[PDB]
Amino acid sequence: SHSLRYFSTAVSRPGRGEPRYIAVEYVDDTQFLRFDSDAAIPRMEPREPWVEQEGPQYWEWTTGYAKANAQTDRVALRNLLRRYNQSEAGSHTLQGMNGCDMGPDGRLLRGYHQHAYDGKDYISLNEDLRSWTAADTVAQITQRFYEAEEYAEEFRTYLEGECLELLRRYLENGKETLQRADPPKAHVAHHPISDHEATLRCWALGFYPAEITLTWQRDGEEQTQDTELVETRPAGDGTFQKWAAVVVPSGEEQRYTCHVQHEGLPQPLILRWEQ
Amino acid sequence: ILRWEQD
Amino acid sequence: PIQRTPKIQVYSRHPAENGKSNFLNCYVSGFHPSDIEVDLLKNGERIEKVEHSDLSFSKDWSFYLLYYTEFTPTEKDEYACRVNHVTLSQPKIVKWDRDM
Repeated sequence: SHSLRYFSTAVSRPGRGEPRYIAVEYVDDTQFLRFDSDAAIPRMEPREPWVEQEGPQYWEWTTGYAKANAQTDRVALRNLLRRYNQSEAGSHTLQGMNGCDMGPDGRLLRGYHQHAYDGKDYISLNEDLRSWTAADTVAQITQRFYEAEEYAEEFRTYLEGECLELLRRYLENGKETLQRADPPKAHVAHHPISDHEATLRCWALGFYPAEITLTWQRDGEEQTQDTELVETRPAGDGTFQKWAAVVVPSGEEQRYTCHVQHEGLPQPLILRWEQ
Repeated sequence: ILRWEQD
Repeated sequence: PIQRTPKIQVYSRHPAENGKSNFLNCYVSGFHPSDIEVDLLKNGERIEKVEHSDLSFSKDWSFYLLYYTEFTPTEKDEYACRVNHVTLSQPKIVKWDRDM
């Protein structure tokens, strides 16, 4: 039903100074927190109004684990560089993600603890949350460290106990922003590409959250391979945009229907190009 | 405070 | 290291109407690594006041960023986004297409 996420990116800059650490936190598709080690005042900062009300202990706590993770990933970047036998002249990336998915009953649907090195999967917590998957031989060093610390059990307790409690806190404080579902505003645009062909583009605007499904059908049969999609994009006001397009023969436009699925709609919508 | 560990 | 080319979208927050204030967005997504240069161009010149979102990434670990500035569109004014990334042999300019 809802999700709480922590994202971190550690990027080394050989010769240009120490690695940069950028961390952000999301409730679903809304980013309420950020941390940047390059700021003059590297503290955790509110990105949304409803989290600005938190007291001083919250900001010392959030800035606390942001700085600690920044330190952790800086040491990890130099350790990974050695274990992979890589040159110190090159730049490398360490990404990580953790958080919980909470169901409508308030319980844990899924936990996540995972890292990626140079954009490739490195190590991840499995679904049972008692075990790890190491991507390569080097990652087995981290796995054995995790097992010696019994770290899966420690983080499972956070996922079950506090992660859900933090998410409930945010969903209450951010109730107006977080608990909304804005349905899409949908329409079909017609763009002739030639004398015998035209583009039918199905637009979806102003919808939240970002998850949506736009499909094209011809006489009821979905055109999976012939449909062009764009990455769902933020409008900047807290909503999202997407479109799906298909190239159709001129004069056959009426055989085609767009289908819009979004959780903000009472049910799926069907659209035709209206001439 | 405290948060994940990466070794 | 793996490399992913940025996907670029140049669009307005609201349907564009000449004379009505709006926001111009350049959305850059699906790229690795994170270092990227994004500028908003007005008639070929860099726009001085431009803000961007905080660095985040998707399920496949590829980064995405939103660069945006407040503007009022007109008939004669052309807007574009200039993106430079390690995967690009030359900086890529994407014109803002108003019919969309």
